[PDB]
Amino acid sequence: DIQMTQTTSSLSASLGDRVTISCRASQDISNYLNWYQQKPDGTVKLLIYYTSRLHSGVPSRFSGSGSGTDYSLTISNLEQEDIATYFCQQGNTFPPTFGGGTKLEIKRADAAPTVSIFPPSSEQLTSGGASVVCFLNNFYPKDINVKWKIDGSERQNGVLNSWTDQDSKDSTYSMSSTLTLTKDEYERHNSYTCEATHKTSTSPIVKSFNRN
Amino acid sequence: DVQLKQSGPGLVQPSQSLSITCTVSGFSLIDYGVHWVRQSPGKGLEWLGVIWTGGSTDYNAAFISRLTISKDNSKSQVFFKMNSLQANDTGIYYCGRPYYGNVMDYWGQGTSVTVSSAKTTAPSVYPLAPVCSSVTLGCLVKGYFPEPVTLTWNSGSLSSGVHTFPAVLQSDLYTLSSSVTVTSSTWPSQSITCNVAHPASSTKVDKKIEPR
Repeated sequence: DIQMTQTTSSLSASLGDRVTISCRASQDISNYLNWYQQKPDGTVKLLIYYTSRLHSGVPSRFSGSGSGTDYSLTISNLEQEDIATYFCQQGNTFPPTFGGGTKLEIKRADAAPTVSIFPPSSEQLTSGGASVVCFLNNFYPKDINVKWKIDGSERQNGVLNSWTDQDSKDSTYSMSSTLTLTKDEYERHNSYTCEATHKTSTSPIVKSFNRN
Repeated sequence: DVQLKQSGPGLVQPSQSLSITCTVSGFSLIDYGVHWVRQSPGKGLEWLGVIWTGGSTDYNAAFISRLTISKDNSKSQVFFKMNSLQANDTGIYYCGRPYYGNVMDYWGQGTSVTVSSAKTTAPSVYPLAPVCSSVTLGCLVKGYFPEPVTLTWNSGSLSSGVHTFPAVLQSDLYTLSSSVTVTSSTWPSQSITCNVAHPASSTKVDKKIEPR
């Protein structure tokens, strides 16, 4: 199988930037190289085929170049809609094979998270369970660290974290962190703190409640 | 215009078989072939096979003992079937139209396939009201299987302020959350309700967010 290697796994570029994404084939593929764009919802579109030919309806800001083993997709000026993962595909020898993809995120100015903390609902408590939820919404950059403190002590156990993909309109991220406890354990402590470190804050960003 | 519409998500048990239908619009199977490709966590995009206009097929040699593609020109449907699935067959299976050769110009939306013996489990749906300028409410969808759930707010009329987080899997059950943020004056005055469906369990629930 021809191995297709995308030189870069993930890229961060600003609005209007010229951006290029590259691919190397393990053997000459004679310009039979196509570029696909996959969105986080699973949508896949063709952008460029036969190295440099623009697919109908694709904006002229997309172009491609290359020969032999080495090929590149260029976006002349990055736009909001370009957040996606970009994959190359050779079709010169059987079987068709794809590169590993290059994720493209937009680089933008800092955005501090809006943090909300939620005690267990009365419904879940009457079921023996207690999940405490912290949402950290519309922040940038994506690197954020969340620690749960129960009465001052970190609790690594029982935490589930989930990040969104980059927002298609404002280029931020959001994250949900859930701390799940037994009801009895939840009722045995008082202060519940979702603590977050991020580029936008000197000290940890703290959202807390006292189990009243 | 051109559309390829794939059947919905599927759960298959290990060693059982997977069947996906692709129904095409805007073109005929007399005039175009259909390729099948999948994307797994462990291998990226993998081309699986193609059925040409005349009915013949070519398969990725790694799957030939396990995979059959067939079609019905009169129905504009292509059928993908793969036997003896294991855990690492979990992924997103796409069909796509080659405009010519290996240039796939239009893609199905993908079919997410989970290969697992875990038991189908309805979620618990918990309203997240604030601790007692903007207010954020949430909805915790806890302990379901398989993917997916659908979640909306005020039956989809509330969207711009919504973040729904990719589900997180632990101990064979999924947990998903969603937050919605509104101006502080509009809730609890105006009503906000979480609508959750888990098709695999025929679960359909509304949880109004009530102040604590």
